[PDB]
Amino acid sequence: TPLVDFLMQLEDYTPTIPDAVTGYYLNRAGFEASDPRIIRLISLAAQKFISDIANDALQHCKMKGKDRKYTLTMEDLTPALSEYGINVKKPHYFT
Amino acid sequence: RKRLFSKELRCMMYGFGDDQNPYTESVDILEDLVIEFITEMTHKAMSIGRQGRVQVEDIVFLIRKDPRKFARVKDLLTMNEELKRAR
Amino acid sequence: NQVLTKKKLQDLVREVDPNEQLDEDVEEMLLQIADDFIESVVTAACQLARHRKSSTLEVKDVQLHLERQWNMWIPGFGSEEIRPYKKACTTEAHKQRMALIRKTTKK
Amino acid sequence: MPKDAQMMAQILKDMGITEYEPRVINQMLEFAFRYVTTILDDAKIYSSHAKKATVDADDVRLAIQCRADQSFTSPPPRDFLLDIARQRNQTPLPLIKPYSGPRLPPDRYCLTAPNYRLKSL
Amino acid sequence: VNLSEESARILATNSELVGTLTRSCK
Amino acid sequence: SEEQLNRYEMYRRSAFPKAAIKRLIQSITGTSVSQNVVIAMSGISKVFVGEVVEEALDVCEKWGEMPPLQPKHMREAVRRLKSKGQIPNSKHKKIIFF
Repeated sequence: TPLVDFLMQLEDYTPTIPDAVTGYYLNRAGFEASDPRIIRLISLAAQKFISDIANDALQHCKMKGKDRKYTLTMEDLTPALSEYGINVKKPHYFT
Repeated sequence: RKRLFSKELRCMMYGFGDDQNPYTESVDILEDLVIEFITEMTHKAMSIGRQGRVQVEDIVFLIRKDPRKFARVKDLLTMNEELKRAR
Repeated sequence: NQVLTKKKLQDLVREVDPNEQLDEDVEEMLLQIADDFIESVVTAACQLARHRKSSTLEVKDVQLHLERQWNMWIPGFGSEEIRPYKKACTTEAHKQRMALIRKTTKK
Repeated sequence: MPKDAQMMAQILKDMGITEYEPRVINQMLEFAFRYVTTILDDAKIYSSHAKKATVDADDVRLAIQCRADQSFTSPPPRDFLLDIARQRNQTPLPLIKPYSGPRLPPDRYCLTAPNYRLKSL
Repeated sequence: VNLSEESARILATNSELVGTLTRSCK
Repeated sequence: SEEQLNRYEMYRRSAFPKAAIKRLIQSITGTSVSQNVVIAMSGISKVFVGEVVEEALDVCEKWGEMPPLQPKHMREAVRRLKSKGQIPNSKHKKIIFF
């Protein structure tokens, strides 16, 4: 069982998102998470998604060439979000 | 449009297990797929990196997610550098 | 005058998992979904054709509705060579208003 | 306050909204910027499909109408909800068995299930 | 000169072996 | 054997010609590309053909048909590849949150 094998590997990884934060957002979604390994798997999936978006943004920033400190500006996050299903469109210069 | 990949694609399908004599309609589907793939990659490459220029670096970022294609690009570039050095 | 005939649909289920049946309700609903998809695609393509000031539905505007909305590329038909992709037609008024956001920010 | 945030407070005041959060006007200007730059997105796809130079008004008129079905789909109309009801409202009400305990649907429509969990080995 | 004539011999045999008859399908 | 050695010969020696893809890419950019672009773009498209034919022969082996590849196994090949995100379409603005 791939999911069971992944849970066995997880029996070591601790996610950045705490269990009370994830265990609350499952409560608004419709269930109280009894087993504290399901909370861990969902938190790890969310952490992977955020990390991938941020790393794609960092790669665009590194490609533009400035090489000392990388600022998470909207010019690097907005093309990095469109590869997934997040399409932001922020205005400028309100007349 | 005519078919610019009619004879080349029949050697490639034989290379991946199809037949020595594939069907013309199947060769046509494969040719259309290849043209669409090249066009999509070229537009994304023009958007990413230097606007209006398609470079090897942009192509490599675009293919980074898929393992089989990324490995082939790296191998071809390294082998090309080695052949230039041998010459 | 029906387009799907409950034997082509049954083989569409047999090609996925041959030990699987549909119920009468599921079969009727699948036929209804097919009919609705055909109607929507045809109406949108016809509106694009009316827009090209033409009276013939070509395959170039059944392409543009399925790609943009339904995420479908039907391969074996072929198109004309796509024109050189215009990247940014940023106008002068945007080049001078966005050159005021930076003028206040650093100076 | 720009001239379109001074007009966004007038629109909410014209409705039954007298007390709103001040973050709302910053939100209703991001929606109004995302909408016109999505209509003009589709109005540039349709100008090149008819192979014209500029974006005319008949392109924007199509781009408005061809994204009122997916971006802003509607609740069902009154002529459809009447026909669905008046065939549902014609079958009679069934009778009730005298002693059936908890009255519930069949077991494939309820949420009563053995509801397992993993052995924490 | 050796690279110029030998390049077309990898492709000339790719028109004699594969694809002798042309087929079609309903 | 004697067919595996002929098939391995066609798996390696076959390629799209560089004189046509450099004509094909430059009709999309407008000005010019480089030789190391055409070398890579001719190589990814061979992997992509090998992504379809190796998977269209999985469609044919799943159903009850033989090695000759009908277009039924080829439209199904693009359908299964697109559901795993392998076939990129830059004209469908997708949305994951609903």
